[PDB]
Amino acid sequence: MRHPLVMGNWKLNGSRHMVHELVSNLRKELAGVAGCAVAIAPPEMYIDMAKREAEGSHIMLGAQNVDLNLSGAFTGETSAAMLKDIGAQYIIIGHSERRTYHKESDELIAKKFAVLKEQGLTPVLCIGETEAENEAGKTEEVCARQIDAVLKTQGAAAFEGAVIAYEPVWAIGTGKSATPAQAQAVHKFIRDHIAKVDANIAEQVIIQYGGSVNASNAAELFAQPDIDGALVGGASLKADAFAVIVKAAEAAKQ
Amino acid sequence: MRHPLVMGNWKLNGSRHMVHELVSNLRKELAGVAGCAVAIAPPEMYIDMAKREAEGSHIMLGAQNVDLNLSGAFTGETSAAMLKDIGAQYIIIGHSERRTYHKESDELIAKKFAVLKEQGLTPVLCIGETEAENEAGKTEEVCARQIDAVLKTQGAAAFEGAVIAYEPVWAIGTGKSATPAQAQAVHKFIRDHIAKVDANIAEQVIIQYGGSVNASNAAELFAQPDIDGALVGGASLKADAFAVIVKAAEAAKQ
Repeated sequence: MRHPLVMGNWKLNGSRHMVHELVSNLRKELAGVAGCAVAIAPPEMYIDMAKREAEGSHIMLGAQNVDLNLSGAFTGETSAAMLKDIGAQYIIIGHSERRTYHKESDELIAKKFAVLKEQGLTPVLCIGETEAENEAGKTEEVCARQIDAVLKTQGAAAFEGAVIAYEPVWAIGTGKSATPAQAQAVHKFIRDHIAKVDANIAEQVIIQYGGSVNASNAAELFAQPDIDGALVGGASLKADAFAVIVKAAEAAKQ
Repeated sequence: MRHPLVMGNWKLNGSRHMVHELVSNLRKELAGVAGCAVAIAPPEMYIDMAKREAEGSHIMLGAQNVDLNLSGAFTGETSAAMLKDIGAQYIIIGHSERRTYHKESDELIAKKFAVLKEQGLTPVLCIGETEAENEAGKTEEVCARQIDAVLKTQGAAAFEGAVIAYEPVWAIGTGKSATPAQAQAVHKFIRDHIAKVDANIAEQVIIQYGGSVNASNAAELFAQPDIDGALVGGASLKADAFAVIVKAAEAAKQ
């Protein structure tokens, strides 16, 4: 029932030249793709440009973060109202890089979620456990805590039209691997957790895998019933590699 | 000897419609200005649009913040390389709103200053004391410390072509305001502080007043010898008001 979504998180990579080349190449590589939705999140200053270059394609826009205010005396902040105005749809919040580097709390990320829903934007809520948490067997505990920050304060209806990306931080560039079976176990837990509150809402949430995915990984991952796509890091900077993942998602969901 | 600079810090205010209207109005209101440089800092997502709207005018672009990395796996950050690529020149760092709301340290801001210099961008270094600091008589100690973060790590040569903006934070929302005499005493102190290290650099640094500046009070402030312009808040959102401030600077320094 769930239409897959593959989203490219460019992280801190981009330039006028790069945006033109990558978006152009993405359109070409994604020709004929109909069975998987596609979004990209360039650095904020390139969203407008990327949106322009994406005309004629099915590539949707997004962003890498948002702050809490819509307007006012908040020098250097990002407004959900302005993201909407410039045409970004899918807004990444709570990425592990921000939770760690910028000490973003569960409570803060939940507030970001609320402002996005209020504006009618799509949160891509990133959740996931550390090396120590995984080793301690606290995967489920951590994921539930990070989800509950929204679910307990905003209700199950907050997740209508929302996306969750599970990041196995313990497995990302660490020497440790996470299997499709292991990913499916977590995705299943996440959906079940929401279902305890509202089964209908749980059934429609898009749960993306945010761990390492490549051409060797994609088909086995996307065959899993509770994995609805992928939030892609480094591979999103190469049109061919990114399109391989998109096409694998399309093929797996048939 | 110093050519004034009036810069508009739009803060968290903007939309595509607003950018078009405001920049168009700015172009018209400022078309006959010769004796004052002008920069604007829209929200990050609108820099590209504003730069394109300003083409043909003397309105220079800027931004409200920058982070430390040029590229890499830093979701949601702002790159100095990208700010340059998109056409921003004048980069506000250490604004009181960011020192307070986002806990940015003196040391972090000095690091931002260094990254900007390496990219050939112009830092607009914001400094200023709080209500508690001002009441404790620590105006000079605080300004000196905030400047010293750069001065004692990068030398006076770092301030070549750079801009300082003094914000009396104690005057924000307190129902209080600095007189031109008070503002001038602080600007004179800042310049003398740099002159202790390099007198020639001190004489060429643009020191902007960053407290409340409007069409009404601009003339009296710009009559002061060590006030080289203004970092303007709310009045930067209305072209007519902003133009009065620019012209007052031109007239005062003519």
